[PDB]
This record gives sequence, structure tokens and C-alpha cells, in this order.
Amino acid sequence: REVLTGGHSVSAPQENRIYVMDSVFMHLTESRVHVYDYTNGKFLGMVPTAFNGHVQVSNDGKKIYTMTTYHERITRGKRSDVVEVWDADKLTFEKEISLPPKRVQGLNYDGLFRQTTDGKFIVLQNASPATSIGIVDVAKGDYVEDVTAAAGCWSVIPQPNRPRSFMTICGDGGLLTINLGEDGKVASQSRSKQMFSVKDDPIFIAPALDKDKAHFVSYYGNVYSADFSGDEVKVDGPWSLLNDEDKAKNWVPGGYNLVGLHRASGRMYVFMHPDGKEGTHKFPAAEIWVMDTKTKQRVARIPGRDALSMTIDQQRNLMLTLDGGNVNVYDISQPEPKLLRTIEGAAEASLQVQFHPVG
Amino acid sequence: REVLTGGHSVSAPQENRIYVMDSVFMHLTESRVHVYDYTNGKFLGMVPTAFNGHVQVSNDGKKIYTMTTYHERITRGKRSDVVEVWDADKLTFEKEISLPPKRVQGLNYDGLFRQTTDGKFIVLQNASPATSIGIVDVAKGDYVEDVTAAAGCWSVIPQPNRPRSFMTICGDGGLLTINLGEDGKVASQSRSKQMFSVKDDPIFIAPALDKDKAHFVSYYGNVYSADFSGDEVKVDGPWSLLNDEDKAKNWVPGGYNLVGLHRASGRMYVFMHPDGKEGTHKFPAAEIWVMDTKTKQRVARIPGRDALSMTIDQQRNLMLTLDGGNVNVYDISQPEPKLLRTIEGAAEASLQVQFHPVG
Amino acid sequence: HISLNPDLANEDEVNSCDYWRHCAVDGFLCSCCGGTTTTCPPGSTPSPISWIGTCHNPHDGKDYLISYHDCCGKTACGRCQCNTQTRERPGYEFFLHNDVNWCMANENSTFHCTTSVLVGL
Amino acid sequence: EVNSCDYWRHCAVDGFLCSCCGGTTTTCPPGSTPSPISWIGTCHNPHDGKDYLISYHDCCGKTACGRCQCNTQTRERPGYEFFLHNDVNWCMANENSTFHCTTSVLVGL
Ligand SMILES: N=CCc1c[nH]c2ccccc12
Ligand SMILES: N=CCc1c[nH]c2ccccc12
Repeated sequence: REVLTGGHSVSAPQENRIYVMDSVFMHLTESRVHVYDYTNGKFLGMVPTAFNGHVQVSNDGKKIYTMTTYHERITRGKRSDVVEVWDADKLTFEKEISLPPKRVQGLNYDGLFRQTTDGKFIVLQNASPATSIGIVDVAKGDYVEDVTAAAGCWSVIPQPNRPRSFMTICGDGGLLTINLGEDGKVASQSRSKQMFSVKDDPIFIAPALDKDKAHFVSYYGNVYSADFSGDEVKVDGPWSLLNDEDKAKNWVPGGYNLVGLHRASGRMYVFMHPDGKEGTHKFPAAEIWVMDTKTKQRVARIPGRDALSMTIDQQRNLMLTLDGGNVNVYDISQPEPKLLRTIEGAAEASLQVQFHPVG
Repeated sequence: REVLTGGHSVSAPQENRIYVMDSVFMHLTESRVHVYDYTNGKFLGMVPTAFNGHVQVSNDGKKIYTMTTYHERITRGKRSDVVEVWDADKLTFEKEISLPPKRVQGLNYDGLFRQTTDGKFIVLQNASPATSIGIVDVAKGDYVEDVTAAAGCWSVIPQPNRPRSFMTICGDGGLLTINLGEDGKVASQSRSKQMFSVKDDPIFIAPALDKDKAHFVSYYGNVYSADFSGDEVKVDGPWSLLNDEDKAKNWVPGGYNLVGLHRASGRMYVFMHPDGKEGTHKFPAAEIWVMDTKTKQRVARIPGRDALSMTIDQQRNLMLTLDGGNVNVYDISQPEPKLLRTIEGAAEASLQVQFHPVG
Repeated sequence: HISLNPDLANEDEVNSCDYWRHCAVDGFLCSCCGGTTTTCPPGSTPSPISWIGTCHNPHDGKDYLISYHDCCGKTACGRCQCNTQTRERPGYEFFLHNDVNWCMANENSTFHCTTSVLVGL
Repeated sequence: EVNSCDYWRHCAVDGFLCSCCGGTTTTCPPGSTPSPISWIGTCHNPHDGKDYLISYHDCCGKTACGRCQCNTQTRERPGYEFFLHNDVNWCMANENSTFHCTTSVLVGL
């Protein structure tokens, strides 16, 4: 009379979809990606990601990539670090790509698991605990390169204006730019001038990323810029997020994936909190500040609802916000963000949400 | 000048230890045994048991046995059903014993994973979904016998008065007894006469177990008995747990590992709730009733504290109860149990607690 | 009657443990997990076996046989957990029993979610 | 007090306090393995007004303890100052990298 079937695809169109990376820290070997419809908050499915999984969507929007660690017997036996390719509509596993056993195990910053702008290479952070950047060639389904030049550096910022270039933040306060050949090996590299003082004004690793420049906020609320319109990165800063009346309450940035850039408008979003002092750099947002990057001035401020991480959709003018368990959907088509809805229970321990690529 | 070290043993003596089997149903691939000190509520350690682990302590108190399922990639790859032997004191893995891939995956009733009285064999329930009982030779570390004679029966009730004998409950309402030879193969077997009506008065599988007999409670508050003091099993029942006032309020049993027997006194402990009807047989305890099994009268009734499972220690006259998350310690040396303490947050989703053996 | 097609019902009603046909459900309702009452969420697989029982339909007054299949091979959905027990019986009546994993014979036995399949009168 | 996140030694703990997990500040719970590597923090002792070097070794090879979760960030810095960073698993190089709990080992002033 009725029969149960599998083989089905996600009910909602890809343009409705977001990916909540649930670390499940209390049970970190059962991390997973929760797929939601941002328009109505409906749960659409999930991808299992074992121990401390990381996730991104292929730039063409056809696949989900995960990165994770298995062991033969979980808590004992042989380690396998892998990237997995999953079909975006079927949410089925397709392909496993072997990594050396040193992929980063850590909280879900965007910059630990990325891709080249052309979509041809997965670009990931290694730590053994020596750091290097790993390159995976998607068409080949193989690990093709270990960027040991990136030693003493951390995290991956892709250049949206180049097919296969990305930068990383280095312990000298500068950026290292890697340009890959078509085979995913380093073709060229360049190192910037010191952008920030590591000791005096450390930056959060999360970039507010433009087509041809990246903005970075600091522990004390300063702003640094890296311009890569040219082959050599030009660095500037700092300028202050704080006007004179902000300074009394010691407003500083806090969070994880804490900034975002709306490319068309030049608006940068930052999670902020008052009473900043040593050790408050991961505090939940009391407020979201919206800054014009051109004029270097705040244009809006709203309540932060304890958010820690965000992401921006350029095409639909949306910001997602995430306090660890709940996702807020904001309309950012105007300088002041409007709250559209809150998805409650989207995760138990998530520090990362992402849109399905559209356009 | 401090130095971090491992290789340490459980800090409290064996006789203080309890084992809370946490299924972590919300993240069932990361079930685990929480080891507690029942005297002061201190967490002493833990053993990881992957997907839906089951656990028991070796009769001699030296080892912990677990039974679990692995797959090469957790949600894909080849299945490995195993028993594992762990040191009880160091809480370290020692040995894996391969099982056929049909070990019972289910809630942690005592009778799914047991051992012979001599402690030489592990006796476990299989479901494929056809049922059989598996025998593991502990010393040889081998699965040695498949008891397909037990098809259509369920769970293992070891006979404490014989070295290598156990019973199981069958779909005919009677019991099947299996006696093992020194090699773990079935030497003999026998079937009792019908103890209960399967359709009209189904019993809970959890025995209130004496040295030479076992009592069972029914969905409708009757008591049944299997006496194995002699050559063949003698069965009796029903007698009602309920007086007239009880019946009018529709009191019935509810729970999982819901019964216990204090052997010295003949007292039986049963979780009960009022307003019983079809579908309430797993309801949280409104009360614990204490039955004298010789006189067939209730000697005490106390608050259930929503308990679902329990266990008894003979020498110290103790009963533990467990509501899924919290463990309650009761002194039962007198007909009326005294509440000694509650251990809060002992598990997220546990339906089984066990004392370390002291004999 | 409309009572027989959960696809036609209000979601809030179908996604509740009190929904008439969910009467012996142990686990997470698939209809909350990206699927429907009769479809596995994407990337999870129907169990060829299940526990069974009958449920009373308060709407048309009739009783129905339900087959309680699981969806398998992904980690626990974690949403809409039910533990109903109408006419459920212990493992010596094995196919009326819901304290076991009905994914136990699937290619991957990891339990994802469970549902209620209408067999008939 | 050592079981509190506020305890002065715990000023850069991200994880579960091993003292709540069947171990102590300086001993891994039974059947879990010390990490040979670790993030380092600098913590103020309110009892003598001095600052100390604290080493935050993880205990590894068992699943998450889940007890006494701390997320304190005194003098913690991002991955470009890697050995001051606590958003990474300091079990990363262990025979088994599964994270169980975190210790707070006093090194020196
Ligand atoms: N002391 C660091 C624990 C930790 C912090 N972030 C993590 C991510 C994965 C595994 C472990 C961790
Ligand atoms: N419908 C069956 C789900 C279930 C009920 N009990 C279980 C134990 C382990 C795994 C799954 C289950």
C-alpha cells in the first residue's frame, strides 16, 4: 500500500541551501554537516564527517567537499586523513582522496579548507605540528603538492581575481602569496611587507574578502588591508573601527568567522563587544558593526544576538549569523541589516555556516 | 616544575566502581562506558565503545568486556562486530575477538551480553534478523559456537548455580536451557513447559535472579517463576503484584532493566506506574515497589524518581536506579529503601548500570 | 480518507509522536530529517526488514497495520525523537519489538531515522 | 577549585579539564595518552602576584570526556603564532589523535 524508497535528492532548490558545520564537540567523532533551507528553516539533510570534519561546496555548486580523519578502530589503529567528494543533490559519497596524515584538526575557520577560484584545486591547511599547505587536484582525485614554503604561516585566503592563487598569514606579520601551475605545483610565490605587528596588534585570521583585496580586523579593533589587484600584494593600515564615543566602552571585535564583506557596497560586517581586554577576542557579539571600507566609517550597528560566526551572500544581499546553535538570516540590501528569521537548533556546536553557491 | 604522565590506574578501589553504559543515542557511533565511584559520585574514567556498545565486567573483576560494531569508514566500508577485552584498572584495550556480523544492535538489556558462572565463556545475543546465541571462549579469544537452537528465543539468563549453563526466553512462553561442554559447544539442552501466555500476559525479559531461580514480571503486573535448582526447570505463575487498591488505580510495571532481587531477603524490586494501559510498558517509574517473594506481598513503596533501569549489589545491600541520565544510590538492608545519593549527569542516554563484582 | 496520506497533512501534525500511525516508533521521524513518512532522507537507505504493529486511526475509526522501516547508513538524524510502544512486545516476539536496530541487516547498519509505512487494514 | 574554568592555571584552556575526567591537572585519565606537544599559556597567579608558564598538553586516544568544558583565552593568539594557539587539537601528532581532555601543567615563571 505504501513502500519506503531511497535514492532521493534534496527537496529544496540549491539557491535555498546553507551548510551548518556541526563539530559536535561533546562527541567530536560524530561531526556532521547539517543542510538547511534558509527561507523557511527546514532541515533538508546531512553529511556525516567522522572526527572533526571540515566542509565547503564546490565553486560550480555540484559537489560538497569534506575533510576528516578516520582510524581503523576510531581510538586505535591506522589513521586515514581524507578529502571526500559528495554529490550535492543526492548527499551521497562519491570519491575519497588520500591525504598525508597531517590535515589540520581544529575549529572550523573558513581558511583551513578552501579552493582555488577556478575550482580546480582544493587548498587545505596541514599541521604536524609543522605547518604547510596541501593541494588537492580535484579532476585527478589526488594530493599533488605540499607547500612547505608556508611554514610558520596559517590559513588560506584565495584570490577571487585569479584562477589558482591564494595567500596565507605569516608569523612575521606579512602575507605569502602562492600561484599554482596547471598541475597544482607552486609556479611562483611572493611575500608582502609586514602588514601588522604580531606582538602589538594581532589580527584575526578571518578575511573580509573583496574581488582584489582582503580586509582584516585586529584584537584591538584596527583594520588592515591586503590589495592583490597586482602580482605583488600591497599592505596598508591600521585604521580604527572605533570613533571617539566607542572608545569609552572599550569596544573590540570578537568571534571566529567574525567578519564579512558585501562586495558591491564595500560594507564590512564585524562582531563586536564592549569591555574588551586581554582574553576577550572570542566573546559573542553584543553588536554587529557595519563599516564602509571606502570612507572608513561605521554606517550601522545592530544587536549581535550572541553570534560568533557569519557568512555573506553577494547575489541575494544576505548575511547569516551563528551563535553556536542557532542561525540568524539577515537582509543586508540596505546599510542597516534587517533580521528575517532565526533557525533554532541548527547545530549543537557549530562555528561555521556557508551558502550554497549561486552565481 | 611539573610533568604530565599517563599509564595510571583507576584511583578508587574496585568495590567502589560502577559502570554506566551510555549509548549516547543522539550520537550513537560514540557510545561509551562511564566509570563512577558510587560512594561519592566521582567520575573515574571511561571506555569508548563505538556504535551501540554493550558492556559487562569479568566475573573475577580483572577485565571489562565490550561488544560493538565498526566499519572501515563508519557509515560505509566493511563491518566488524567484535568483543573487546580491556583491563579493568588501567582502562586500556587488550584484545579484539572477531564475531560474525550479526551481534545484537539494540538497547542495553543485561541479557544481551552475559557470561557463564565460571567466567570462561561470553554468551551473547545475535540477530540477523534470525536469532541465535554466540559463545566466545575468553581464554582462546575465539567465537566457538553458534546456538541456532535458540532461534525464536531472546536474551541470556545465566544460571548462577551451574558453571556453564544459561537459559533464554522463547516465543512459546517457555524457557530453553543450554549447557555447554568444556569447549563452549552445546553438550545438552532442555525446554521447560510453558511459563506464560505470550498473547495474554507477556513478561518483561529482565529477570529478578536468585542463585537457583528467576522471577519475571508481566505487562499486567503478574509475577512468574523459573526454578532451576533441580535437573529440569520448573515453572510457575502467575501471582499478582497488585492488591485491590492497586488494580483500581491500574498500576503496572514499566522500564527496561526494571527488576532486581535481594537474595538474602527474597525481596524483589520493581518499577511501577499508575494508569497502565497498552503502550505504557516502558514508562518511567512513578514508584519502586518492594515485594517479599515468599509471602507475595508488597513490603514497601517509594518515589521512582522517573527511574527506568536498576541493578542490585548483594554484599553491600545496595540498589542503583537510573532514569537515563542520573544514578540514584539506595540502601536496601531494610525493607524500606533509603536514598543515599544522586549522581547527576552520569550519562546522556543510559539504560544500564552495573556494579563491579566483589565475589 | 485524508487521514491515510501524510503528504497531504499539515507538517506540524505529521511530525509529532502523537500522529495516529506513529504508535510504535522508537527513533527519529524521517519526515523531520529531510525525507517524508515514506521516503528516506537523501543518502540514507531503506531497511528491507522492520518491526510491525497495528495503529488505531481516530479519524476514520479503523485499525491499520504499520511497518516500521528505518533509513540507514548515515549518522543519527537527532530530530523528532519518538518512543511510542502501542502493542510493542519483547524480543521473543521479534518483529513486534522496537528496542533493536531494524537497520541491522543493511549494507551499513548505522541508524539514521525511522518511519511508519502503511501496509493496510 | 582546580575543576573550575576560573582557576588561575586554566587561563588558556580550550577543552575538558582532565581533573574532571578521572585524571588530574598533571595526569591523564587511565588509558589516555599525553600529547608530547602542546600550546603554551602565560597565567597570573593571584596568590604571589607572579606570572607562570603553563603547558596545555592534551590527553588523547579516548573520545571526548565531555566534563568541565573550558574556553578561556588569556594571551591566546591565532595559528600564525601556533604554539600560543588553542583552536587546534594538540593531540594532532599522537599515535591516536582523538581528543579526550586537556591538562594545565606548570612549567616555570
Ligand atoms: N586543546 C584543544 C582541544 C581542541 C580545540 N579545538 C579542537 C578541534 C578538534 C579537536 C580538539 C580541539
Ligand atoms: N527503530 C529502531 C531504532 C532503534 C531502537 N533501538 C536502537 C538501538 C540501536 C540502534 C537503533 C535503535
